[PDB]
Amino acid sequence: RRTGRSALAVLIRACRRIQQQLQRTRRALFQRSNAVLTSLHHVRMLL
Amino acid sequence: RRTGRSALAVLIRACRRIQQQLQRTRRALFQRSNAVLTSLHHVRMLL
Amino acid sequence: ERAAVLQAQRTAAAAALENAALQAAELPVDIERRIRPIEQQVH
Amino acid sequence: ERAAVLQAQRTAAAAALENAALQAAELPVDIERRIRPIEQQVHHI
Amino acid sequence: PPISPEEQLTAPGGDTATAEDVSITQENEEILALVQRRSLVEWLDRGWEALAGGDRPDWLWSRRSISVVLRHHYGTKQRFVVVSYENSVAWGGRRARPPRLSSELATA
Repeated sequence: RRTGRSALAVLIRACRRIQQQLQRTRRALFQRSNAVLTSLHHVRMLL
Repeated sequence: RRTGRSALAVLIRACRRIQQQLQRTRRALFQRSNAVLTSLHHVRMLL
Repeated sequence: ERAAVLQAQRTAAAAALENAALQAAELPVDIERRIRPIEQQVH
Repeated sequence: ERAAVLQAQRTAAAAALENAALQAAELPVDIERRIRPIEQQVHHI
Repeated sequence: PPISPEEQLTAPGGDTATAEDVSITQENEEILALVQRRSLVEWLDRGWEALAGGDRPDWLWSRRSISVVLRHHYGTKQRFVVVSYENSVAWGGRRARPPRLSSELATA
């Protein structure tokens, strides 16, 4: 029990958060990179 | 010992090589957009 | 003499949009392959 | 009179080029804020 | 489905050295693994040599590597195409003599 499983959650809670720590890097890279081309869409409205 | 620990050498190296590419995805993705930062300022440098 | 140059530089800057927009056609692209097959490894 | 037209078309898009440049320089700020907390987990676990 | 040649311009994909894209995949599909534990081109020649009846070196590079790149014209807002085959001694060919181009003045 406590000699074999008490260090599992160090590897388990690490391997259940990088699912969350890298999907928050998805949308924050797709809420912030689309605004550049949309501002580039604005230049074609002027030129 | 070669069953309990050897189920963990599977799963210590597994997390410690996911985390290492994430250092290299920071570096190989803006040195392509720094050239975009060069050209987008270069459009007004034409002007 | 200026008006031809001031147009031709403007046509260049109009072309330098889609020279750069097609160069900026990888900014929503360069991120999917560096995140998505790495999270199911964490799984 | 074409100099009055084309310089206004240049400089107004030139701010839009800078409204693109102040949006495109916001892009290398991103992952320099994203994985700097994810680079914490490296040697520990 | 038909072959649309315009999608080869408008699908955002290009060239890469891919040596950085092997180590980024070898340390990605080993996680995976640790948890766990004549060609077709020679038959294309007879595909042409029977349907045409001849060699046609015009069509010989339509079987090999073809890149079709879109660019634009700074004079009249127009578009045009930059092409390189594989066997071209021209630029972008994979049979070409050094020296080649350097994008250094365009960065300095």
